[PDB]
Amino acid sequence: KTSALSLSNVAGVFYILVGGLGLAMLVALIEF
Amino acid sequence: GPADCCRMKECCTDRVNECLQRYSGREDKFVSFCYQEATVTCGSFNEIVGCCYGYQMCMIRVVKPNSLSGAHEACKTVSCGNPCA
Amino acid sequence: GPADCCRMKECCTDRVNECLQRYSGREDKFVSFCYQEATVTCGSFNEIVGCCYGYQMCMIRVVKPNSLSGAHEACKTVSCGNPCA
Amino acid sequence: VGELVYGKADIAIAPLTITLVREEVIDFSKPFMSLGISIMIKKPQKSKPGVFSFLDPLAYEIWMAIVFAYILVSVVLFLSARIVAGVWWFFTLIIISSYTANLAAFLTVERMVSPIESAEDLSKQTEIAYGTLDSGSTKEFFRRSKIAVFDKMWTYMRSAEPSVFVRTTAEGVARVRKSKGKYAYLLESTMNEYIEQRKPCDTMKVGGNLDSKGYGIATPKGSSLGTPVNLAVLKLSEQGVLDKLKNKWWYDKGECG
Amino acid sequence: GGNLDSKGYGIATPKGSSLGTPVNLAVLKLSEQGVLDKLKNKWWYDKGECG
Amino acid sequence: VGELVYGKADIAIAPLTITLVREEVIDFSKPFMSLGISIMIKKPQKSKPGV
Amino acid sequence: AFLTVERMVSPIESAEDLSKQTEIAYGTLDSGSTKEFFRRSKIAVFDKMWT
Amino acid sequence: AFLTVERMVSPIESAEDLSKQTEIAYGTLDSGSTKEFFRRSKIAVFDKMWT
Amino acid sequence: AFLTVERMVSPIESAEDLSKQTEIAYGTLDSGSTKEFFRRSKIAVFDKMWT
Ligand SMILES: CC(C)S(=O)(=O)NC[C@H](C)c1ccc(-c2ccc([C@@H](C)CNS(=O)(=O)C(C)C)cc2)cc1
Ligand SMILES: C=C(C)[C@H]1CN[C@H](C(=O)O)[C@H]1CC(=O)O
Ligand SMILES: C=C(C)[C@H]1CN[C@H](C(=O)O)[C@H]1CC(=O)O
Ligand SMILES: C=C(C)[C@H]1CN[C@H](C(=O)O)[C@H]1CC(=O)O
Ligand SMILES: C=C(C)[C@H]1CN[C@H](C(=O)O)[C@H]1CC(=O)O
Repeated sequence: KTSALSLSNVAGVFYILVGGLGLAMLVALIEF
Repeated sequence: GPADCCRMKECCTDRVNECLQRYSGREDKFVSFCYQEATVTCGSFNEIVGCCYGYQMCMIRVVKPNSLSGAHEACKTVSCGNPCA
Repeated sequence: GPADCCRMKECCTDRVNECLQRYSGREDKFVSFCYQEATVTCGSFNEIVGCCYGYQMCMIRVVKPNSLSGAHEACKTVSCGNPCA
Repeated sequence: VGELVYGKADIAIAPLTITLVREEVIDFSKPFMSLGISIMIKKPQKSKPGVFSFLDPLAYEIWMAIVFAYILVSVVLFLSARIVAGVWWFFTLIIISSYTANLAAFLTVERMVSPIESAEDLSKQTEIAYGTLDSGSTKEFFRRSKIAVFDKMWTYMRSAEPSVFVRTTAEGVARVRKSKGKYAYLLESTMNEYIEQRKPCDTMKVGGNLDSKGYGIATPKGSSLGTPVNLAVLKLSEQGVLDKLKNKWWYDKGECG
Repeated sequence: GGNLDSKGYGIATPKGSSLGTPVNLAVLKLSEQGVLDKLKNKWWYDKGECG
Repeated sequence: VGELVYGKADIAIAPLTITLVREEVIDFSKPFMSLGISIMIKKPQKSKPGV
Repeated sequence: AFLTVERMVSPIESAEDLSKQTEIAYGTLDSGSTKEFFRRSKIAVFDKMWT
Repeated sequence: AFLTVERMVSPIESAEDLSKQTEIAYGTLDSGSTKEFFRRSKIAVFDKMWT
Repeated sequence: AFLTVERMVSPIESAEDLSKQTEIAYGTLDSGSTKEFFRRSKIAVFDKMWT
């Protein structure tokens, strides 16, 4: 079966998620 | 400690003969048994074949009750065939 | 026809010797060549081994120039070992 | 055989394997049953699913991280929104694609692999030990065998420590059951089929037979009983008595049969 | 499906012939040596064109 | 079998099925091959995939 | 996973079903051990087939 | 499934694979050490290949 | 697909890099053919390594 648990590889997409949310917070702030 | 197939052959025939001598009148029945004992005593390059196969076949097909001596005397010079197969 | 390991041995030693006789004085050099020719003429159960391997070895290590006759006479009784592998 | 040669018994009826060494000393009637040396192992457990197999492909860390990521996206949206929805969409896209792909890999791997096919496979692996009885026709066959695979197997078995050989059939089967499938038992196809049909039914036969031979009824050489027994065995064979008998003892009353 | 009955072929010799026991023992030897198996694989399967 | 009983041939080697009727007149060596009565048909060109 | 497997199995009708249908005719050789087996057979299915 | 097949390994492993399949023919020189090696070889795989 | 197949990555620093870096120390036996090989070697890289 070879259990994967690929969390390291997915972590990057999690990081680009956090980055997108950060920029989102930035836009939300510059708006208000 | 080499076996030397020629010596093995002479031993084979000798042990078969000496064994069959013990059984009088039943000689044609016990050929295979005595051949087993001979293959055991003289050793074999192939446990299936035995020390000398051609001699065994010759004896089995020739030997009749009480006919032992002449039959063996006729069969002991025969070619043993392939000792490995 | 039928194969006989013993006949093969007795033939082998003779053909080797008879071969080495033409090579007198260089005899120690040609042992393997003559053994090849003898293995060809007398046949062998395994092409690698030859007709009689132990005799070949004995000759190779014992045979000295011009000492042939005594060497062969000493080595021809030697056990051929297992003619399978 | 000893009793037959030395005349302590007039006839021998038993699952006696026909061999050349035995055929030289005794007379074998035509074979009343067919068999062959075969491989017995422990049947793999069908399922132990749990709810955990669903959380297996996606790591626990990924679940925690996606939950916190989820609440983070919610609290970000609570405070422009277009790129949030887009980034979250891309995120969950990569995640569902990864889950699908990984689970696919799991199922593919699980469907791809087979434990054992033939004897040759047993010769090619050191992970699963295997053995035969302490004596009898199978062991003697392996010993006297000049065939490559069987030769290798014999060398391994004789050389391997601790000994792979067992005294009785029930002991070998027991070892098959206790070893969690790390031990394979080499026994004649008949006994294998019989044990495979008896509860707990945790054992099974893999692949074909290594050799093709049969049992037989034995009579002293030159005995009067030989020809009548032989012709009788033939009669029983053609009449179907042997078939019905084997079905009687092996299969029909089989609990798991 | 399976086979209807289980039987075998054989080499036949006149009753009381000298050849019988040698032939028999020969068949046994060839059997353990795998000669029968290898021969059958030779003629049947090896050159088999259907895969 | 006839050739063997009436002595026109010393031995018979062929896919000769061992039967009691044949075992009564002549002698059979141990079977060199195993077989059984089986059914032969035409292989279907395709298999319906189904819903 | 299924598509990666690519396993194909072919079912069979065996012997028992054959006695029960008139759609597919079946037969043996004009003589020999098979025909004789069917002739002398006291087993239900084979009996029916012979008839 | 397709891409799984694409990156899937084991097209060829050993010499034994040539002995196990009749689809791909193979050969050696008309003479020389290779042919003779296959000729005199008593070990299983190479023997089969020579045959 | 790539998850099913996985992969293996094989790095090689080879011989010359050992000559090119002081970070990883390296050595041979106190005697024997290897040490002697490095000693008598007239090849640039091996010479440097021996030095
Ligand atoms: C010991 C070997 C030489 S051998 O077993 O004889 N030959 C090996 C060869 C592959 C073989 C092995 C086994 C059989 C075989 C065939 C049928 C049976 C049973 C079911 C019926 N007995 S019978 O002999 O055919 C009958 C007609 C009474 C039992 C054994 C037939 C052929
Ligand atoms: C069950 C036993 C000990 C017997 C039965 N047949 C084989 C025989 O006739 O020797 C033996 C098993 C075996 O060695 O595979
Ligand atoms: C091929 C033929 C005619 C022979 C071969 N064995 C069977 C036999 O020995 O009788 C016959 C076939 C059959 O009976 O269907
Ligand atoms: C190229 C040829 C014919 C030679 C070279 N070496 C082998 C030799 O020394 O016999 C032969 C090739 C071979 O046998 O595959
Ligand atoms: C183990 C020793 C000292 C021997 C073994 N082979 C080399 C030799 O035969 O000289 C030496 C190893 C080496 O030189 O690295």
